[PDB]
Amino acid sequence: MSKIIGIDLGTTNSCVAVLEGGEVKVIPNPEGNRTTPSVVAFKNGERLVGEVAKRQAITNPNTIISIKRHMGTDYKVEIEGKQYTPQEISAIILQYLKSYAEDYLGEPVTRAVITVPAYFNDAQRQATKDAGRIAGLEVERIINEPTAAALAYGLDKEEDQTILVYDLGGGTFDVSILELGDGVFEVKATAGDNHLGGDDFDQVIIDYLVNQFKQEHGIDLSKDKMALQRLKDAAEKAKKELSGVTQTQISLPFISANENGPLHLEMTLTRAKFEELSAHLVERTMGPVRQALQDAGLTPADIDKVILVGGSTRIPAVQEAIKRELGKEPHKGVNPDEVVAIGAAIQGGVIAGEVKDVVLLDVTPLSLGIETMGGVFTKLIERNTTIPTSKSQVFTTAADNQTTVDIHVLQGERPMAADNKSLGRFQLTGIPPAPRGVPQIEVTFDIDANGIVHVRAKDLGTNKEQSITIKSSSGLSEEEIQRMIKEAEENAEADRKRKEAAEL
Ligand SMILES: Nc1ncnc2c1ncn2[C@@H]1O[C@H](COP(=O)(O)OP(=O)(O)O)[C@@H](O)[C@H]1O
Ligand SMILES: [Mg+2]
Repeated sequence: MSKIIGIDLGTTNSCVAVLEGGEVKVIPNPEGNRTTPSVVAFKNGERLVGEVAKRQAITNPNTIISIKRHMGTDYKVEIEGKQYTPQEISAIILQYLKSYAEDYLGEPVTRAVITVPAYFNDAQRQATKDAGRIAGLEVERIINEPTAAALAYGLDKEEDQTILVYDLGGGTFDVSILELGDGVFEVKATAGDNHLGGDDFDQVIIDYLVNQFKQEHGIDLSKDKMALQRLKDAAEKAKKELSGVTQTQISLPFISANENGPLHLEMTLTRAKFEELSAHLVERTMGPVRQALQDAGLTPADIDKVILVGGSTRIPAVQEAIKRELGKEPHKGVNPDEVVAIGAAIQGGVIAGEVKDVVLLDVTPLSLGIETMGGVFTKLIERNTTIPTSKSQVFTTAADNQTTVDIHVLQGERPMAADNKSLGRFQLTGIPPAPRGVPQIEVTFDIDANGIVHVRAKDLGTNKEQSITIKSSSGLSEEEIQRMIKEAEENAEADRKRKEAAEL
């Protein structure tokens, strides 16, 4: 039966993870990348999704970007006179992800756990549950992104605590305060900016570039789709490189043309210059963090953990800003581009891991024991004990100078030996003379997996032993077993038999 893939169906990107072995694995798509653009293009009647669709987003007029902003709305996109709902376009993305998860698994995947923003309403959720179904997936669970991220860090396996997840994606900014209470998360606060994301950090670069070009050649590249698409792609690639390097080259040869021929755009962009251009974007990120603290009635001190989610969280200036705002070192331990999908796959594994199957197990049908001074039944192995089993009890002599002890093995539930079934008898002889209660005879009952019991009596000081395989015709089976099992609680109370404190 199918696995439950974890799906992060994001505004800019989507990611799918699955639990295989005992580890969560992020599934690479057809071209080897772990995240695929959440965009669909209808070029020539063929539905394109992923990078191939994003590569022509500026160039192609019917290309659908961030359709997630629509979900749960009666919005309609029209391509060549045909209307599609957000559920339908979300389904296409959905179908892609499911497909490549099947390639990777080498088997059909028909179940999933889909992730959504903590603030999605019923309409919004339902729209993504419906998208899953259109795509052919049984949506086992709709969990929210902040929680999925917490799951990826295994926070639900820890002590009660307050968590702040700072989520900066390609198009939106979300901050959620989660309070873990006895392994269960609760969203205390939510705040954000649904128009603050990596795309905007992109937009600063693109603007700086076309302006230098506007003042150096009097040409506005933002008016040429082909030039713009080249700019968009290059502005994003440069932003990313600036996350691990302080200097980078934006090289756009044959970008345009004038009276004298081809024009080339070449220029080195430093981290410092990029940070300068986007400093306002980084500050717009602080308000939602404070409003969320206010709503929860908290202060940076009440937050035990800050978690980072979103690819834009990789930006050095962004990490330094929340580090300074909260006074805590952010957790980036798990890939911020995959953290949500990873938490969804853990939940999927948990759902898929539920077993309700029963296993047969042999247990002792009645209490087993030995007769003890005064006609009382002394049990060694209680009723309903799992076999194989082995129990040992040390017994002693009743009178001064015993030589011998009679081991009478019984099976039943009542206190006096006379009311139980006799299973066998043997005796240990040659016990060195000693005062009463001084010699130590260890009797051990050993039951093998087939229910046969073997009794041994061993003089611990001498090491001489005797034993027998108490043994079937072994006596009781069907009725007799239940007849005695009732009758013992029934006639209860010659448990008066504590009259047997025939004392000493
Ligand atoms: N190394 C990086 N440095 C800065 N930004 C990055 C890096 N890698 C990806 N990003 C940005 O992360 C954003 C995508 O965020 P992500 O969490 O993948 O998306 P979504 O909003 O769909 O959930 C994009 O704007 C991308 O350019
Ligand atoms: Mg996201």
